[PDB]
Amino acid sequence: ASDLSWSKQTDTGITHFRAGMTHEDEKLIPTIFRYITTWENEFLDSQRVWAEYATKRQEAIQQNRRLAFEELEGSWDRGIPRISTLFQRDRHTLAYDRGHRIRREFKQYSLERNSPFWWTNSHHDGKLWNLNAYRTDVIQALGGIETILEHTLFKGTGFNSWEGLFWQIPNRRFTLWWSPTINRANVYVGFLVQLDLTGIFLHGKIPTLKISLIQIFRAHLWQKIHESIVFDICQILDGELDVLQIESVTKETVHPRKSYKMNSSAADITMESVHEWEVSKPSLLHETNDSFKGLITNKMWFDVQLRYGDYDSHDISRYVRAKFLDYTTDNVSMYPSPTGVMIGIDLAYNMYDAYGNWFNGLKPLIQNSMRTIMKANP
Amino acid sequence: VLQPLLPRELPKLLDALNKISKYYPGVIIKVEESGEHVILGNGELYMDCLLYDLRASYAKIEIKISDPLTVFSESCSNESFASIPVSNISVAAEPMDSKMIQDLSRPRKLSKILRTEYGWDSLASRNVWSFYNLINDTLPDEISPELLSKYKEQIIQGFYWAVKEGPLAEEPIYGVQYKLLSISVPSDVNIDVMKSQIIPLMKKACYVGLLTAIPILLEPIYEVDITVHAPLLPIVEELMKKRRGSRIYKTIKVAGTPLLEVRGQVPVIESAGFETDLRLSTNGLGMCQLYFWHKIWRKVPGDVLDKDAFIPKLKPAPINSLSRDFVMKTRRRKGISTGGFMSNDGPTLEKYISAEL
Amino acid sequence: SYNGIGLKSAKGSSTSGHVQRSLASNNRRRPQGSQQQRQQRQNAIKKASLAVQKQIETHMEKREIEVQVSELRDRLEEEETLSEEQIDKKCEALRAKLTNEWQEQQRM
Amino acid sequence: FNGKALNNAIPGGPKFEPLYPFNSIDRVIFRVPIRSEYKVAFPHLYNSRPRSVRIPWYNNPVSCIIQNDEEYDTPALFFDPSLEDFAPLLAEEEELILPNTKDAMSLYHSPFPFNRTKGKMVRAQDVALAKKWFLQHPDEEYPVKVKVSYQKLLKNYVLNELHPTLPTNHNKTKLLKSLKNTKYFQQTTIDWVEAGLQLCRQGHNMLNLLIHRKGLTYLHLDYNFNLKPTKTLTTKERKKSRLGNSFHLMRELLKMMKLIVDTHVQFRLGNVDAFQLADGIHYILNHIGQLTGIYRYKYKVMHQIRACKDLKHIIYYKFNKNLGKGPGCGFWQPAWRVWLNFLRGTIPLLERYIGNLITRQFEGRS
Amino acid sequence: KIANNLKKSVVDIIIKSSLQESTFSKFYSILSERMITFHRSWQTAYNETFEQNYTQDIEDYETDQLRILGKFWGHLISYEFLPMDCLEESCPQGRIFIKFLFQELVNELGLDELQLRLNSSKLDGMFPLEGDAEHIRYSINFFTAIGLGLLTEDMRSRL
RNA sequence: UUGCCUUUUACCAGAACCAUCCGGGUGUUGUCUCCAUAGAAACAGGUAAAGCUGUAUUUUUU
RNA sequence: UAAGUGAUCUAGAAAG
Ligand SMILES: O=P(O)(O)O[C@H]1[C@H](OP(=O)(O)O)[C@@H](OP(=O)(O)O)[C@H](OP(=O)(O)O)[C@@H](OP(=O)(O)O)[C@H]1OP(=O)(O)O
Ligand SMILES: [Mg+2]
Repeated sequence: ASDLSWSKQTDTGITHFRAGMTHEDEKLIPTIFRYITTWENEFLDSQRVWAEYATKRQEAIQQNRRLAFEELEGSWDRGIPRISTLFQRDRHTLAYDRGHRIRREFKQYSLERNSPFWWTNSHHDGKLWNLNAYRTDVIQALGGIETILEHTLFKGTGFNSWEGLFWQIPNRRFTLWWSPTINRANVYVGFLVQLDLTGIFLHGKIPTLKISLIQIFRAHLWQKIHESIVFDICQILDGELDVLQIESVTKETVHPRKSYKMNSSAADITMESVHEWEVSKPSLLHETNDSFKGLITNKMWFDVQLRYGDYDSHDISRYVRAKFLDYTTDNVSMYPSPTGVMIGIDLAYNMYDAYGNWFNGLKPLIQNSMRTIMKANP
Repeated sequence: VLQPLLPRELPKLLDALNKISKYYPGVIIKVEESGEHVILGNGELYMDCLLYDLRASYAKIEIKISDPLTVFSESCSNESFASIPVSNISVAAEPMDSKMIQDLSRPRKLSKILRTEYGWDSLASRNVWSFYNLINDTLPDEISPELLSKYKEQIIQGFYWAVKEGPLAEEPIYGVQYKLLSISVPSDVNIDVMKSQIIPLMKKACYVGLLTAIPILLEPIYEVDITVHAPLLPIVEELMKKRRGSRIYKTIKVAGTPLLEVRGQVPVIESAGFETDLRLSTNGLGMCQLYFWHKIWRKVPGDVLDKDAFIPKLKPAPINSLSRDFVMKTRRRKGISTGGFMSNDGPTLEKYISAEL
Repeated sequence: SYNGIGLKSAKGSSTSGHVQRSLASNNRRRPQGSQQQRQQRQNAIKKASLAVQKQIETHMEKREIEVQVSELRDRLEEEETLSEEQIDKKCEALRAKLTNEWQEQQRM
Repeated sequence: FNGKALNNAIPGGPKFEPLYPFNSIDRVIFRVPIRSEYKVAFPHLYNSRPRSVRIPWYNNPVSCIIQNDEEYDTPALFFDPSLEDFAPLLAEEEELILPNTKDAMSLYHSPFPFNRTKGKMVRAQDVALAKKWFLQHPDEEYPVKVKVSYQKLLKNYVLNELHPTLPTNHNKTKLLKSLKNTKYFQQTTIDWVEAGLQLCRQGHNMLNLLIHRKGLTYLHLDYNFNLKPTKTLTTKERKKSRLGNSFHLMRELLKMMKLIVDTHVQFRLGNVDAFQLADGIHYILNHIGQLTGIYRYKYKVMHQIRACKDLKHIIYYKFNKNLGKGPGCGFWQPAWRVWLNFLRGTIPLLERYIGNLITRQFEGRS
Repeated sequence: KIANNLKKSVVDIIIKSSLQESTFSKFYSILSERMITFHRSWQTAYNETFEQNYTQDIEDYETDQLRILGKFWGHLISYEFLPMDCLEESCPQGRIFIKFLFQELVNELGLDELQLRLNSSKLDGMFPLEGDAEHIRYSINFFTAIGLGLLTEDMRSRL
């Protein structure tokens, strides 16, 4: 964008560059123009390669041989027409297609879908461009395949690898794929609402996305998942009842709301002990050095806390910690003990984590449990 | 240079201009040959005020305006080597003495004595003068024997025309002497038809002299006054460096306050938005001023009469290319040059003596 | 817009309308100084390269004589020569002596 | 204004939509590269073809030497010059300077707020603690976004300055005054929190009354003014229940109010510390968009939201110079001012809108 | 804002990118010009890159890539380097690169003009005048491969 | 008049017109409140305190 | 006599 008032009079050297198609977090998307051989180059090049071809044809004549494409390789993709046009599957048919350019031009006047590439024909001239380069370069430039999928709901599917992927309905798929990016935590004005029966906080309505997610969690699926996990935990506790000195593993029956209610939380499992337990200070699962203070508990509680992350809220540990010492230290939905345990599952990323107090020799069981459930909960 | 945006509203502007002239005494308002009117402001702010008054309250018309040009003035560096006459008059020229320039910018015997006081000049040259604006010396050999040299009043007026519209680009002449050397008056002629010849012929002669005198173009220079806080002193210097031809002469420290009321000199061309720029750079601690009462003209660097001369169309032209650019551009402005490509040069025979032989 | 060079305004454009100065501008700012050797070479390649003079000489000569005349005038008008005869006589003398000397010059 | 009128935006300040839709290169001599800064300085001269252009000021050089501390009357920053029984006036006044005059001089040089030692009150609202930051120049090397914010703020300011909205004087019967005149209102001294809570209760009752009146009892108002349907809606029912941009806007304003009042309640109910309250309020004001879909219904509120964002950007980076990053800044004043002015703007609009609405509820539609 | 350390590396990268393409682009040439113009350091970098190319990297390339490189260098040579040219023995692909370069130069400047330009310069490896016993034969021979004059003249001079 | 768009609301941001609204100023009346609550003092002076003037040898008066 | 200061639009709801 040079000086508009001067530029009208004379050509300027370009002085000032305006920002064209900009973006926040500007990853330098390569253009297309760099990956197309500019015409002058193409034409000088053409002259060269055709000259070469001519020379080799003479050589062939002198030698009395068929000038095969084994010898002309390299120049195969160059020149105008493309050298490839010499050895395609039917030149001796296309020899009699004179007046081809004109016919292509006048398709304009005789058809609805007038072709965008009227100006050439691939049979006559071959591929005058090749944009696989553009594809490859672009993927390399958006942090690679590796990094694009952090935007997507690839982590939600839970494949072994993305490399093992290969072998208003169609755009729904597209929307669902970029669920995390599109339904993003950091956002301008978007008002928060949650979809029905779920913890899928949409930051401003999107219709297609909403449709997708709702179909995803049809049949109260979120609630079912929540309850399922709770059941599993209960089962585990029952199994390892005598190992950790537990008097009773009772399920505190909450409303169906609890599963997906986020402002509050009643405890899912309540844990009546045999003896006083001396639980550690609150900590994460993988935080190994659990500090055993003199405080004791006659009763713990286990809560699940399902969540559906975004490309911005995709750490769970922090979230679960927040949840734990939010609902404890909040005068709505009190747990029987302020000392307890809280699990949370990022359903969008399969990122389990849990925070809270720890009975001695319990942590390993919980870690293993979570590992198992994540590997295969129904 | 004003032009009304619509030629339909031209008379109004003329009327408006008249009003402006009446109201703003320090405005030479030359109506240039094209129709494009010239307005000579004292400086920037004054000029702006004038324009505001014109454009708002007298004209009430939209007005095309040239970027601020400066009234240049043609002159010489050395005495004219040749003395080529004029016909269907050979006027030599030379640079007036620098003391005498100043003396001029503010009874024959008495004047002669004065001249000898100024520059110790000869009594012959002292007697024969008739200056204006610079000096018209009637100093051939035959002129004292002759009374064809008499009735030089018409001749002097022709000389006045020369002074008004110089050879280079209708730019007024400054700081130049004019030694006459011959006149081509035949025996039988009417004073009307002879005088009439001599008037434009006088101009031609003057121009010729200038050409042969190694003509140089003179731009003016604003005397500068910049009060600034001492801490922002080198900034000013830097700015001056950024400007062209700008000199800084004494940084007199104004007692009892941080102001270093520094005098300077910016060439009137280079000066434009100087006050504003200074203010910006100085964070509004540099209430600067420009003015022109000394009449301290000076040579634009670089030499007139060059073919290639310069590089840029957009960018500011180099130091040594400058004068030529100013001349050609001003000729274009004044409509003297033919199209884009042209040249200021001598209109005389003998192939210019084969270009100085 | 900024210095005759920004976008008219960011509405429309469908972009930031952010306006960098290029840094090839420094190249376009000083290409004559950078490629001075291009013209320098060229210049070097072509770097080697009477009547009026006569007229000037004549003027100087006659002028000199006229200076003599002036001097005579000075001497007369200042120091005891109120009459016109003195002036005219002086002039005559100048002519005779001057043009004598200059005749000598001519001869040489 | 000049910058506006010529599209010659001074880069530190605002840039507007353009006011509108010989001189050849051969002729002129580009010696001075003629800058935009000049094009507004001497607008009639450097900028040819000006239209609707003001004339700016032009000025004298200021040498107001300020003192640091612990002294008086001293040349510091500058250099010095080269070279019948009666006492003078005000005798027996030995001390030249009083203990306050060191400060009085400073006060004297100050600008309009402190300049003077008497004034009329203004509404907290009417004081602009934030205007003076962005009107004066941005300090030093803030992130691009903050610079943008500054520019945005200036753009607003200039617009406000430019379209003077002269208040009409004949209508000197205010709303409250009018209400005061009648019998059906009484007046009491109530705690602001009480007023808030009572107004949430009142507002809730109002909106529920309206909704039920309409007939659509299946739209359950939550006490947090977050409306949602109870049952799955029959198409007819759904059609009926699309409440318009009046009712929803009312709800949103109450939501806004319900938030800040609730925060105050929390503060005062012993939950949170006053700093926490201040931060809370600030958060609410800067995230009205994110806390209540006001924009949904009346999208021009984006301006207000944008303004708030700008303020936050400005405030924080004057609030976090040496201080690091984090959420703990309060200072809710200028944003609060913004919201007040938005309410001022809308009070007419909602009087009309909801007026018509309830009229329709009562009288049939025309 | 790249420091003086990697400028050379940057230039190398640019060159490699150029090579990757099908043909020589005006684009890269213009970029090279701009950078060169900018700061003396970048001029140095470009030079040293050139040295690296004809020294060691040159012989690794294929005739297409190599040709492109030659073209690029020729374009640069025509303006923003001095024709300093560290150049019998080494004729694997380097000599053909040189051929390409010369071709580019001739196409750009012109034959007689080119000769004049080189005449002004030293040109030790390209145009030796001191015979060195049937060694000018080599250079002369190589330049006869392309349309060049004055080789004959040189041989006449040398006998 | 532009922009997003394309169907309208809702909008983008400029213009010209206009209105609404949040407020403001005074001035006059009246009310409400809290404090109040005297129908006569000078002159002759004195006492004490407040406002101006005062402390001949050529044109004012020695 | 040989570099790099700076200009950074949007932004979501209804009904179709
Ligand atoms: O610029 P915005 O989109 O309005 O977002 C801002 C911004 O965050 P980003 O820079 O990540 O966008 C601020 O970060 P800084 O620029 O100040 O580093 C941050 O302010 P704090 O750093 O003071 O937290 C603030 O967050 P918050 O609202 O918690 O103050 C946050 O606003 P959002 O949280 O609404 O995005
Ligand atoms: Mg319709």
